[PDB]
Amino acid sequence: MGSVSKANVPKIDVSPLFGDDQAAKMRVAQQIDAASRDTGFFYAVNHGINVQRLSQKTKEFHMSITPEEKWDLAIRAYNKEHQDQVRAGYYLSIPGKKAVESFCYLNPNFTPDHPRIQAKTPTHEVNVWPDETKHPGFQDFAEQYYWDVFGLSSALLKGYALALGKEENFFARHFKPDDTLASVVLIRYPYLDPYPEAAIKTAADGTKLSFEWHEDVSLITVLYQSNVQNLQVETAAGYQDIEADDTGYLINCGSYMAHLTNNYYKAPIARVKWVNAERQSLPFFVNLGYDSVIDPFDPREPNGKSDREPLSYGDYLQNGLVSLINKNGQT
Ligand SMILES: CC(C)[C@@H](NC(=O)[C@H](CS)NC(=O)CCC[C@H](N)C(=O)O)C(=O)O
Repeated sequence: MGSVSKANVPKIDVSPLFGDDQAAKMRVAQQIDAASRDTGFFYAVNHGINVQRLSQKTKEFHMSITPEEKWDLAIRAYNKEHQDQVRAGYYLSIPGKKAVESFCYLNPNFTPDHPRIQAKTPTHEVNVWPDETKHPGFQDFAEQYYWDVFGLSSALLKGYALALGKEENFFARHFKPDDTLASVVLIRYPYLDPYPEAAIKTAADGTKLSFEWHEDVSLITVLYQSNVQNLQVETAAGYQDIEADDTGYLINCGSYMAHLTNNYYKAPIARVKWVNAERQSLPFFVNLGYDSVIDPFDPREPNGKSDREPLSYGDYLQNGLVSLINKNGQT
């Protein structure tokens, strides 16, 4: 009949990953392994982050920022004066054509003092921020959130490492405040009446979409969304609906994880169904350092041997973000 099934997205209590009960951490790791080998998604619960404040502060920002402020913060794709802003800054909507808009920021430790900024290494940028007096407390909240979700992500990486049979720091040792290329994106999906057809895509299977299929450019992705169902994950039997949960974090592996595990943990393909509803999508992309290299392995093989070439994370990220724009469009 062409009906759509619902993806199995287990809720995993990740709180043992913050503690020192090693057996309890292994039991979390088993659940991460099972989810990563199934649909590729799970909900992290008991994460310790105040996601209500995150949603409230984000909404206040989205709903009070003016067109003048958006131009002032706009990335190079919308403002030719800002050639240094390839990643960080505001991503404008286009009424009548493009509904989505967002604000992306990077490691707050990227300053003019940082040697990667001094060296002008690709993918490193100094964050841009609105005026404090026009957006009181926003930058402080946003930077605090970066480190809040950094801490959650570090614990999740311990779970992934144990799940793959490694020591718990196998990934986290490359995830550091002084060089991480991780990013936060505060995405607004608006309610619009009428909703512009030009902002709606039609999938091959006929589904109306706001964003087409993609793998995440990340090691893992740590995503908060408001309570409006929209995501679908691709399975061999077709796309399946991911149910919403505005109290937890949706977790999945990115294509760097698929590379280094020889696809043992696949990077799930997801897409965004079109829904005419005001809502939030707030991903944290767990990226490593520019020179981070994890030696690939294959958990399926007794000797764990993989002849996949080691891939520097900075090259992976630069190529990945460009390719995602080319394939799915400038967001
Ligand atoms: C939940 C996702 C599907 C979310 N989309 C996303 O996260 C989108 C599209 S895959 N992600 C990106 O474009 C990559 C952003 C990378 C960021 N600017 C950076 O420099 O690090 C959505 O809600 O659209």
